[PDB]
Formats: sequence, C-alpha cells, structure tokens
Amino acid sequence: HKTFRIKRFLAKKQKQNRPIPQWIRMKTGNKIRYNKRRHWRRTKLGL
Amino acid sequence: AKIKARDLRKKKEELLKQLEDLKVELSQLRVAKAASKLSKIRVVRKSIARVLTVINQTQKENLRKFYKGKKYKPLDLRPKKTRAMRRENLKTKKQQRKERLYPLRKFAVKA
Amino acid sequence: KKIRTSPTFRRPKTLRLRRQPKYPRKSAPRRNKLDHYAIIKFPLTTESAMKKIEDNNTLVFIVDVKANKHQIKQAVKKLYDIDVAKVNTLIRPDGEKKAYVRLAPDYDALDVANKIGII
RNA sequence: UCGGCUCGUGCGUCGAUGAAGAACGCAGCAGCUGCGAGAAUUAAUGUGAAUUGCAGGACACAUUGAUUUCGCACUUGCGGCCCCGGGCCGGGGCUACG
RNA sequence: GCCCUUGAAAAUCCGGGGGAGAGGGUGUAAAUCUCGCGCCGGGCCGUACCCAUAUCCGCAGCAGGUCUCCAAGGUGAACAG
RNA sequence: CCAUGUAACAGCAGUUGAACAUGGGUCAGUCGGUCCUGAGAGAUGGGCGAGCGCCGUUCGAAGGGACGGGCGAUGGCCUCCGUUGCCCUCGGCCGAUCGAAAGGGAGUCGGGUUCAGAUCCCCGAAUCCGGGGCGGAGAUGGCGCCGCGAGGCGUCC
RNA sequence: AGCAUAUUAGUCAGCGGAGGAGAAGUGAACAGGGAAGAGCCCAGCGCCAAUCCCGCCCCGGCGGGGCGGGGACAUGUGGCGUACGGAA
Repeated sequence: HKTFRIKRFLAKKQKQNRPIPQWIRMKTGNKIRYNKRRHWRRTKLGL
Repeated sequence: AKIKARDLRKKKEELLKQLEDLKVELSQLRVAKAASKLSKIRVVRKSIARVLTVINQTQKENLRKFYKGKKYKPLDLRPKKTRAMRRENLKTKKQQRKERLYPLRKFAVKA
Repeated sequence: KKIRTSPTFRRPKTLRLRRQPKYPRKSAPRRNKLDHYAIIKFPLTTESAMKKIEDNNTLVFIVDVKANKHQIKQAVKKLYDIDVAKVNTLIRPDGEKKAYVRLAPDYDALDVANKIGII
C-alpha cells in the first residue's frame, strides 16, 4: 500500500543509488573519485 | 543541412507538417536507441524546438497586430515591467496660474 | 392576491448573467503537449517483452505517466495504424509507466513489432 | 591560495500577467550546476572557428556561422458550464475570497 | 442467561399508502417491482519481496519489542508436557 | 525480489550472501483505495481580537433544483430533449468540507503459465453498474346481413 | 555585592505595515556654529454644476480631438480663495 507521491519519491531515490560513470574520471578538472550512496539497511530514508 | 529559423519564417499548415515529420523522425531515433542516430537525437530535438519557436513567434506577432488599437487586450499581450511599475504631469488650474504669473527667473548677482 | 403561506422568508431568485468578456484573458489557447508522439516514448525490448510479443500478441511500451488507457490506445492506433484489443498499465518502481497493449486477433504483434523496429 | 573577513562606492529593481520556496523531470554515454515536455536549452544580436572524457555537425564560404506539479478536496479523488473533434472518449476555455 | 452496562452513524437500496395524471378506440396505444434475449462501456492510483533469533524499531545480521489468519497422528481431560 | 557475475562488509572462513556489479521484474469494472459518517477536525454568517488570527458548527435574504403551458425554445425545425422569465407549483435544521487500505459499501470463479507477476497474464465459464433492436406481457372479448362456417363485414360496448 | 522601587529597557523575543529611503515637517531642551534648504493645499465663509466617471470617427506608462448616450453630483462637484489675510 503506497501513494503515488511516496512511490515517486522512492523511484527518485532509487535512480540516485548508482556509481559514477567511469569516464567522468577522465575530465580536465575532475575532483570526484566515487559517489552519496545509500544502503537500505545502513541509512534510512526521510520518512 | 539542418533546419534554420530564417528558412522557416511559411504557412502554418506547412510548418505543422514539417513538425510532424520531425516528431516521426525523433520517435524512430528513440526506438533505434548506432553512433550517428544517437547523435541525431539532439539535432532532431533542437529542430523541433526551432520549428515550434517559429510557430509561436509568428502566432504572437499576428495576435499583437490584431489587438493593436483595442482598449482591452489579453494579459500576456500587455507589458510586463513589474507589479509595482504597472500600478503625473497633471496640474490644477491654481498651480498653472501660479506658475504663469510667477515663473522662475534667470538672474546673476554682483554685476 | 399575495399572501405568505410559509413563515420563512427566503432569498428571492435573481437573474444571473453569463459572462461576456471584453477581452480574452489569454491571447491563444494553450497547446496540448500530451500529443500522440509524447504519449509513447519508446518500446520496451526485454526478454519478458519479447515473450509478450510472441505469445500474448501484446506490445510492450514505455509511455507518459499522465497518459491513461484511452489515450494510450488512441495514440498507438494513430501512430502505428493498427487496432488494439485492450491496454493494461503499471507504473514501474523507477517511475516510468509501462503499457501492455494487446492487439486485435487479426493483427500479428510480431509483424507489427518488426515494422516498428524491435524484434 | 579561483576562499573568507573588514571598510568604502554606485544602484537600490519581488508577486494573481501568479513570487520566494518545494517537488518531479530533462544530456548519446550519479552529484553539483543549468534548464522546463521547445527541458544540459529555442529565437535574436554581437563575436568569431571551436566543444572535448570518448568515434558521432556537410559548420549553406552569401563559413547563418562552430563556439511541468505544488472549481471542491488534497486521494494526481470528484465535479459543473460553454465550445471543438472522434463515437462515451479526447482537446480548449472557464468556475477562490475580499 | 447478565446488565443501576442495553451494546454506532451515514451513504445507499427497497416495499407499501395515496392519487394528480397518461393511453387507445376496437386494433390496439400509453407502460413494463421492469420479464427473456440482444448492443456498447467501466477511466485514475496501489499490487515485487521481508513481515522477524539477519529485510521493521532498538547505533548492528542485538537472547529485547512489534497487530493477525490456517494448523494433522499418538498419549493424555486438554491449543499441557 | 529475480538471474548472472564477483577488494571492503557478513567480529572464523567461504567457491556463499539481504554485500558488491550488471541487467530484469509488480498488468484488475469484479482485490483494495476512491464513496459514507464514527469519535472528531474544520470553513462561511456572527462574535471577539492591537494583531498574526481564534471562538464557534447552527448558534444569516443560507433553495441555483422539480414532470407538467404560452409568449421565442421553433432545432434537429418541434417523436425526445440541449431554450430563457414568470406564475398556475413544489422543494425544512442535522448547512461547506474532511475523518476508517480492520466499521458500512453492488459485482469473479476454475484451470494453465514465469527466473522473478498473477482472483490482475492466457484459456474457459460468469457476474454487477451505467448507457436504443427482437420476443413476450398490455391481450381478441361480448345487436345481428348472409350463417346451423367457428366466415368477414355493419354497429355499439 | 541581599532584594521588592529602580536598573537591565521601551531593550531581546512576539504581531502588523512599507519605501528606495522611511518617518518628520539615569538624563533632555533652548540659544551658538554647520549639512541641506522649499514651500503649500482643503473644509468652512462667499460669488459664478461653470465639475467628474463610463458607442462611432481621426491621430508596450491608453492619452489627445470631434460627435451622441448612460450615470455620479444640490445630503455639494468645479473655478476664485484659507490666516503671510481674502473678495469687491
């Protein structure tokens, strides 16, 4: 039992839980080395 | 040989026909999603944007020519400076007479 | 010949005019942006989708979220010049809407899919 | 040291034509940032041959020429009025208080 | 049987009473608690899985806590052991 | 969750994993929400309040809706209803609104199918609600010209 | 050096309303010197609706001119004029 808004929030939170693309490490001024990753057990969503 | 707005500056039906052709091309490219087609995705999207922009500009210039001279016109055809600016030289006969009888004079001292 | 039968004074009904605006509040009507090309984004091409195509006579599409079954059916009919038996829809856990369009029995979903480009 | 702090100068411009703020979405291949279904931007003007992490722009040599959601209610719940099209469905415009 | 305890409301659905009315002029007409068939439609959102000695809360794969449904044979009074 | 693959974490280990990586998966008129009001919450009128506001929930010119008739709806050009004002006419207070995935609330079951979905997919058999056909029902009956026709006419009921 | 008046302090917190400025026109004022510098308008009393708002034609702060209808207004609009006086 979910609402549409909760489900959309969950979908957005799911689409953000991926590693960075590797080619971004090759850019000219890149300071990132890895991804704000979230684990369902380690950290809980704001609900 | 992409689409350019000057070449589009044409009747509405022909512009809609070209827009529909572009939409079909974009749908085919999205289904296909080769390097060339994956690059063509952006070209077709921007061409669609260009055609729609030309359509809207032509429609609104025609509307502004239509409503010119009318006292009341749609709100989007009314100037939008700032809510405060959208919300002076009139003088009373008394002040006008005062100005006429006693104008400011040009004068110099010590001469 | 004017006597109040009831001891309750009600507000008498008065004329209510229809609006006759001296100008439209908008110069032009807003263009519809959920047209047929915006309704179907792209067909889903996965093993389950291929099963649906070759066994259920059903095409699997990814569609706009605001589109309903009537709109999806009409958009498919107009875009691919075909007939639709029925449409089932779900909203995927990634937020996209997936539509299973079962075609009419007199249409082969495999040939139609080949025409579209998938399979 | 492409950041602060402090002082000074000029200006001193939000919003129902719908703001500040929030949500969601948008790139050929998460964040920040930029944008709004014309979504990594359209047009125009100036500038002038790049963008770049990776192949992928015929760049007319007159190098036009690279660089949405936040009437009644808040569950996408339920309407009503007038038009338009297809035969109930879809589209457009309206419908807050003072 | 017990109560100095008396154990929801509304949407919604139906029957009855009454009779304003309608129907047709001699072959039917109005009308069907609406009788048997036939025709068309039913949009939107949820739906995976865990549900607890590791999928929830307790800083954790924590001897804690956390609402329910089904539940066989023997012994035995027994959902006891 | 499913499949495939494989340093940190799983207080030993692991060829294993709810870990990591890649890619998939949730299909409804009939199961729920959606509808009702329950305790209650809460607008408008009114009152109070320096004021943001809050008190109050029945304590105010609170009906916008009814088959029926004419002007004008004539519109299909009037079968039936999209047409305006009026009366011949009626329409009280539980005043908007919200409040249950265990209360109320019509109607879907059997078999098969997947790596992961099925009362939702497919096969089959039904059903409820809403919106201009066929049959049946309304029902063939009761002076007198021919007739012992059970023949149709003539008339009335 | 407690503490109640006092002080903290008309200050923090709270509420309302703006503009490019606003407002004004323990313990202060006036005079003096500077920055700046600017003055005015109604009601009322008088004389003469003389006043204002809202289809046709002609010329991106919706105005100007002409022509014709509706309203406001005598329970008072406009012109002259308000203390430095005003009108005749």
